[PDB]
Amino acid sequence: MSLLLTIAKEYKRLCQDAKAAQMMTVGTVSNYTTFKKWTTSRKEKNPSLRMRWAMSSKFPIIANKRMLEEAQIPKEHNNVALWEDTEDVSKRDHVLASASCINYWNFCGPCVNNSEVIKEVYKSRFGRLERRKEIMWKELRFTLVDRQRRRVDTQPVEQRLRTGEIKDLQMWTLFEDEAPLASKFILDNYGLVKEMRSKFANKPLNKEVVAHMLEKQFNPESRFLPVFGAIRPERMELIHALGGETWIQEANTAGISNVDQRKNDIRAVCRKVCLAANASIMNAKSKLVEYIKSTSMRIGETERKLEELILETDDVSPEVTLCKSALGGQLGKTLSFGPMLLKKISGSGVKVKDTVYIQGVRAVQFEYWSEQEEFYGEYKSATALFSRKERSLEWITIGGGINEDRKRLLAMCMIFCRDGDYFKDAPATITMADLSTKLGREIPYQYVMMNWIQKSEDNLEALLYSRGIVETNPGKMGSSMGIDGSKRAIKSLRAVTIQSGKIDMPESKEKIHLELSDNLEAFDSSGRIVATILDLPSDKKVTFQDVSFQHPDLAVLRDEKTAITKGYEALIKRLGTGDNDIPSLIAKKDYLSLYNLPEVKLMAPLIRPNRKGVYSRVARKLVSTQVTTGHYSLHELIKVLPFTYFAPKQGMFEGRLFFSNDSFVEPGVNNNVFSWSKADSSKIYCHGIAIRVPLVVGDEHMDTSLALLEGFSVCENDPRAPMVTRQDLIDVGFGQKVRLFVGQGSVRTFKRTASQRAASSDVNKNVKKIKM
Amino acid sequence: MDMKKRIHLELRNRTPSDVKELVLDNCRSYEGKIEGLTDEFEELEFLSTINVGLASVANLPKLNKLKKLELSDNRVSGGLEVLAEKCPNLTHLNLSGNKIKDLGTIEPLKKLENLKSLDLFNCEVTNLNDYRENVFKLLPQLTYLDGYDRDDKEAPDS
Amino acid sequence: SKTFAEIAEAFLEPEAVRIAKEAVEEYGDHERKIIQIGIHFQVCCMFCDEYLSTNGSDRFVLIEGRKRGTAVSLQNELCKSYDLEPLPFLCDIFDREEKQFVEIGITRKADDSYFQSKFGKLGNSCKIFVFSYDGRLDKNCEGPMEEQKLRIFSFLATAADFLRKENMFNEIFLPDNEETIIEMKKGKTFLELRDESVPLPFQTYEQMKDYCEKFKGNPRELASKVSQMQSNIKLPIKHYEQNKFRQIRLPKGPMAPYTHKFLMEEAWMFTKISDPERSRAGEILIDFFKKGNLSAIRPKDKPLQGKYPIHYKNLWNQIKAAIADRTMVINENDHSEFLGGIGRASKKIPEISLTQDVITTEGLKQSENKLPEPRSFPRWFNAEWMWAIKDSDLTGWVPMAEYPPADNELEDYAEHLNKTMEGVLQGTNCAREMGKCILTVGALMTECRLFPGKIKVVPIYARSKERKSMQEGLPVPSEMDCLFGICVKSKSHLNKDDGMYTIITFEFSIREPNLEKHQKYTVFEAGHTTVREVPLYLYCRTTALSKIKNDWLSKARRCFITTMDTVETICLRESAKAEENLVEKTLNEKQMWIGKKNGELIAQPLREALRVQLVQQFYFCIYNDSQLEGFCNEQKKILMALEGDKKNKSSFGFNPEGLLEKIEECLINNPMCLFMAQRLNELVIEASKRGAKFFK
Amino acid sequence: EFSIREPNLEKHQKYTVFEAGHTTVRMKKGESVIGREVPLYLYCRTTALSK
Amino acid sequence: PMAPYTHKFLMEEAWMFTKISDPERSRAGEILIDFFKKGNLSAIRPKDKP
RNA sequence: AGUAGAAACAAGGGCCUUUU
Repeated sequence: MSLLLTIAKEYKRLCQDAKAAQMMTVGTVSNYTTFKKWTTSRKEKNPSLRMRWAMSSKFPIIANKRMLEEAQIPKEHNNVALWEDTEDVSKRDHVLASASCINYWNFCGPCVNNSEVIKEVYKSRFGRLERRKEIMWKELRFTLVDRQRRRVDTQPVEQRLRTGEIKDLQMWTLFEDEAPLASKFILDNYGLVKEMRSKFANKPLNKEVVAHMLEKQFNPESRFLPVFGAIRPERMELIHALGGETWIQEANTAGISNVDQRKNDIRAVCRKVCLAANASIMNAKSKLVEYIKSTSMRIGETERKLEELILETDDVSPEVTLCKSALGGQLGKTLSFGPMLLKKISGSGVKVKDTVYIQGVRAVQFEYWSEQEEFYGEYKSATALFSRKERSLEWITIGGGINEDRKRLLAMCMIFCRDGDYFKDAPATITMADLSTKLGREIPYQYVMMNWIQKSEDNLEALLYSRGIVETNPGKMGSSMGIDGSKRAIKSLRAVTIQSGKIDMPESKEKIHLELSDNLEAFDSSGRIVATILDLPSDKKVTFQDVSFQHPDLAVLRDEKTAITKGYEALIKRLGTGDNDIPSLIAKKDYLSLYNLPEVKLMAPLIRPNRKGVYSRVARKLVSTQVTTGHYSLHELIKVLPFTYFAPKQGMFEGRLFFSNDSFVEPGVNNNVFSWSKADSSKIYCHGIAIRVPLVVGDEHMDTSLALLEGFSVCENDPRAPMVTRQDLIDVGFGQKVRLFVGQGSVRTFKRTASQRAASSDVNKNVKKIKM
Repeated sequence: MDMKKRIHLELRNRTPSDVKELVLDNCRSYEGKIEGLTDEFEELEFLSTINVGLASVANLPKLNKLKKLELSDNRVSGGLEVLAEKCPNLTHLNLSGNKIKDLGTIEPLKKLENLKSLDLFNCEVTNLNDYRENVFKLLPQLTYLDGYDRDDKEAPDS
Repeated sequence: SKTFAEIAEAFLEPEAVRIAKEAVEEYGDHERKIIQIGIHFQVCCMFCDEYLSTNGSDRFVLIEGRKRGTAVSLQNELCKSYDLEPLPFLCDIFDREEKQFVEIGITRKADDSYFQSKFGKLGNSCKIFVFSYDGRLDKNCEGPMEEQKLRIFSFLATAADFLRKENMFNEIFLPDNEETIIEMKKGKTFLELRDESVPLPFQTYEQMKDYCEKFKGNPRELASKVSQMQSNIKLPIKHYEQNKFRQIRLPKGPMAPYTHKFLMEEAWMFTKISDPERSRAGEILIDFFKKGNLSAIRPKDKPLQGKYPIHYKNLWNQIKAAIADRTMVINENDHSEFLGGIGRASKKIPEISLTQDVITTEGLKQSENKLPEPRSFPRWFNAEWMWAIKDSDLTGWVPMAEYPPADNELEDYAEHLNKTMEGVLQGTNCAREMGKCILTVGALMTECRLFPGKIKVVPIYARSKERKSMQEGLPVPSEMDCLFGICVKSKSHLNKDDGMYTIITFEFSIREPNLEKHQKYTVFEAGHTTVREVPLYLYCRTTALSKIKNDWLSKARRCFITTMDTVETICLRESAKAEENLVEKTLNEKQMWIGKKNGELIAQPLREALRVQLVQQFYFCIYNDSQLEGFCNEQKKILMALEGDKKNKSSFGFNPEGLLEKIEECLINNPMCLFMAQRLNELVIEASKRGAKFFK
Repeated sequence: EFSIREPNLEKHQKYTVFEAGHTTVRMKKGESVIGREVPLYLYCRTTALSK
Repeated sequence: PMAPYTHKFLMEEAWMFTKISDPERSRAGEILIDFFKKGNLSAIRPKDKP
């Protein structure tokens, strides 16, 4: 308004100068950032002394002037000085104010209607508070603690994201007029944005603070700390008040934040799909990728794509690793040999060949690495630090707390190093059948011996006996391990050391881009294997909740419900741009041409034939009623259209529309067959399966011009077309052009025509036509 | 969205003096307060405001030709005195889905001598004893209540 | 991040990434070009779009991703089959419905230069399409299909936004054909220098580069030089057991006198009851003035010791007068001017205005710094240390905040222990000195901030609370304001940190002085005071301070933290070894050696030894200097050697004599260093009865 | 337990309450049945018992 | 303060879903599962803040 | 006078730079 005119006058005055003009004319807008640093640069060494000296004065702060005049803030109440007309050297528009002035405002001053929005701004810390309040403390005890050092997360966070996925989110919720082009993360996560937008809209707020708080709300604070007991963010956030080196304040904190359940579900799904793709013989790679992209799952309220969560988590499991490898997702340098965990500290080497005779004379190749290399190893409640040297386990130290876990870790380590005579001459018990190739897929002798151990405890005992045994020398009695896993004995194993106190887990902030084979075995720029499908449980049955396996092979429904779902899908795919589609017809109010679509003609056979006319009447009625005015709900037409194909008739409609399979849908209420919500207006739930509706038009429920972006696209710039805003963008015609401003210092030309095709397929298929 | 944009959109270049109907359902109004309404709307005879986070009806301007109103899905409570002065020619009213506790809040509606039908559903008042009868004895001019007259006579379509 | 490939993987398909990677490896070019190529390749892909011809067959055939030889083979095969002319150069894609190759280009500059160069190079042989990241197109034929264009421009827009966000939208990553050679603009002078900073045997950076890029390892010469250097060195190794540590040689001379600004043991104070209304320093100094004792004082012109007694006497009279005037202010006279160093700041003399005659007139030699002089061991330090361990007849000397609520056993334990320790410590004498310093320094800092360039009057006081007797008698003991003396500042124009503002100290005592200890003071005989009547003395001196010492003295509540840490650590360690609450027992039972008497060792529970550590920390806070810093930094070696001796660890060293020298170098005219050094000698002596590695 | 009636602070003190979406109510309309959607509440409470 | 509700269940403020009774499934474990099948319970998703 | 250190202060610019 008048303020706008003042801004224009100021811009004019500033351009009248020469230097300001040169700088606002030369270069791009990014220079602003640079200019933001050359100004207001001043620091202090010990702000503490300076603060005390400074606050001692009688008007130590600065403050706005007009805000005080408007706030009718006087210069005294009962004789205490509150501010004095004057000018700071830096701001030039601020006045020196007293500490007493702040107190004055809070006690009696300018009241505001409401302030509960704060609870949303700092939601993380109110969550901390609530989690604390729901704890039941317990006694306090004194003792020594085995605190192991390791990298963990201290901030419980749902839907952990990246940074590039945030810099955009902070705009569509706060600064939409200055928003950039729509990124994929937005189009995919629409309901999330809508939620974050519903709260911080039409409110008096400082927005920079909100953005900072949102960054914290989406940042898992990763720290390298000493830890004891279970590992959960709910605890690490207050570990300081649970136990130290000499004391422990017992307390139960198991039933809060429901975090690890999501991770175990994810890993179960990963295992399932990995096995599924393994069922194949030549395309398990593409099969797995398809299973991935053909799947989704629910998190709290929202539905997220699997491949998106997989690239955000950090669960180092032999399942997640494979998936993240297929999708080209980089990851850390962490190994996996069966259930155990491993990490290399130093050393090097290279592959080498050797052979062993299974029964009598049966040569079988097995490989082993060359020079000395250190490794840390982590099994359940047990740690170890060992060294391998030319097909032998040189030394090892342990700091666990259990005998069974100790023995299992030791055995798996011995295997990992091919130490012993068994790798020189396998036992009679094993045979060529147990060797490999369940159905053709070979197996290295390593995992063979692995399962041979997991089969019987006596195999493990014999394997341990393969390691040298001697008499426990004096003094080393404490640092010795028997066959049962006892901290001391009269005779103990060879080259072993024990101790109380776990080993400090190493650390490295490194990333690597690995690959995998057609047999589901990943490689890392070397012949080393980081993961496989033999190091995971064999199989198990589970009933996954709030998941969407939208793939034929990964489906249990029959042809009837599947046909209904596919008919709905096809009917939705006509929700794009261009004439002959439902949006253009709605705009033209041609409610009749919808009845003659081909998709309804393909879904008609599924309708109950003895009452198809009556239902048809009702459906057409609703459609006209919604179309003639303009007050329609897109989630009801897509539901009732399949019935408008036949001819109306007479009869009593009793509230429900039945198909030929004794499954109905009701016009207005959500059911198992067709459900949706105003929260997530971009999804349709049919028989549990989810369907993503494109964003071409926005009906009464949808919000803020974020529901038209999938209908627009970029085109060659045309200076003839007009320039408009982001709100009038809805009044354009399908197929028209218009110029527009995007983000900052950028103008482009858009056209309301979509392009459903992506680049994956086009790149993937075209690359397959070149390897011939 | 927002009642302002909704209104400006419904007004497809039409003056706010020749319309006979308006609808603003599935919108939002800051502080549950009307925004964009004036006395300019004179020929308006119908209104529909549903699920807009409304809480009070103080701001609504003077509308005489109005003869039907809908305020369901909101959380209005207490302000029914404003309806008499602003809209004295009203006949049909609906409040199902709002915060209504006692009858003292309903008493002002007696002055709407032009009132014929009222709709109270899902409110606390309905959970009382002798509520239909006591209401009828309070508002005698009224004939229909939630779609049913005395003796439970179902009302016609329209 | 961490590599261009991972970056490209952000908005590209990893397949095209690997493709462009293999390509750059083929041509062996800089791997920074992975991006452009991948983009071009992906464009080609999305340009095919799996379109088809009338015959239900593919319409377009990619030739860009294939090897060069294979690509040319296919090009010639197609030029022959369809009977087309062979092109001189290679292309990217070929179509069948038109039977003419097609070339794709890309650029960032909004100009035709790239399209003009390409059209000159190829004329009109085939179809060329160059797109722009900012929505432009230049070609030599009819436009492409509507879906290739709407799809190609969108991808390029996204990519350009990403790059601009990554600051890589420049010629470096997106060069044209020509600007493909980026290199540091090596000038002339830089090269002239580089060929001059080379080591001796080489004379040009080229020789050094050729010697380093081809350097091979010869372990034998390395080992030979190692042994040679190992023979001409003869590094001494000295096991402490054989070569013991002599005692430390303290300096010799007079004794180190009192240095702290305020008196602690010899201090006398007048007390009154505190009213909450009158609580500022300028008010209490008057309240104590009305009763007449502060005015009853009247020193004489004959001092027991000191200098300039007339100035001190006149200053005291002026102080009394100003107090009577209800204005804590003083006028600038000759006396104050002399005591405050008002005009004794040097006068400047520029050299431009200088001459030899001026120098010869008055010698202007370089200032001969007169470093401090040595001292001897003080015999009055143990007295103060023993006096600062006893109660003071009151408590609450040091203000402290409140205790918050508690919900779990942990906070209960913490509060209990903290209450015990605070109640034990608040009753000592060191505590009242800490509170005195706190409050006096706060007042002085406030004054220096508000009333510079003006001589003021500030009291030396403190606040406390009489101890709590049983419920019998008068309950709810009262508070008390105590006054030990008067203080005065002098124009603290603290233009800069580390500055100095002279002050003056008028204190009250009832104990005659000693020349060795109270050397700087100038005492006067004032009169008598009650308790019966006893004589009175007036200790007076001069000193200065700064911002830093003020801020730190005001922050003198860290000793509590250190002591609590030590004690809680000991108790928790003793409690964990047995897995039981052993805290009260450890405080009441565990004995801590605290001194010698009659040649025997003395011990008292920790509950009473806390006071020693507290006084130690307070003195560290008071006498802190560079000397004490160096000392406390160089004494750790001795303690580690001692510990090694206790555990039969055969320690050793290279040159302990130098360590002793370094230590004894920083022992000068600072009582704390001398005291602690003598005590360390006594420690090693007493331990020699139980340990080796020390000489007598 | 399920309910369609918001609580009062006094009578409902031992109860923890939530809001679980909406539901439907069904009533006669001439010769047919209809359904009118309403909110839905969830009443949570703990208590003991014996044989 | 006023005396609060004490009984275990709710009498007047209650609510109930309905369904037809099958004599072949006249047990709690079966009735509950059947009520759950139609998915009206799964729709019950209480928000975080009470 | 004094401070402290291995050099600096003991105002500097043209009138300016009070509550445990």
